[PDB]
Amino acid sequence: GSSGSSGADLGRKITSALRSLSNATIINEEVLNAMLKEVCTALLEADVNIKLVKQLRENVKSAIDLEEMASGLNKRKMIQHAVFKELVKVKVYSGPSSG
Repeated sequence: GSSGSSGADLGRKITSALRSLSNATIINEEVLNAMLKEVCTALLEADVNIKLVKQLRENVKSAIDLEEMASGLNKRKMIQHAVFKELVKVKVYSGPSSG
C-alpha cells in the first residue's frame, strides 16, 4: 500500500532519526554516527549511490563538530537542521552554488 506520489515516508524515515536526537541527552559522535545509520539508510532507500551516501555522512558530520562540543540545545538544533539541510544539498544540480 502507498498513496500519493512524491515521498513523505522518506523524510519520515529520517525524521525519526533526527528526532532521536531531540530526545537524546548525551549527544556525541556516536549518536550522529548511529543516527546516521538511520539516516544514510533513508537515502539508500531512496536511490542515492552508496558512494554518495558515504560522502554525505562525512559532509554532514563535518558540517557539525563532535570532536569538541561542550553542550547546548543548539547542537541538537544545528544538527537536526544540519542534516535536514544537507538533504537540500545532496550535490546541487545547478542552482545558487559556488564551486
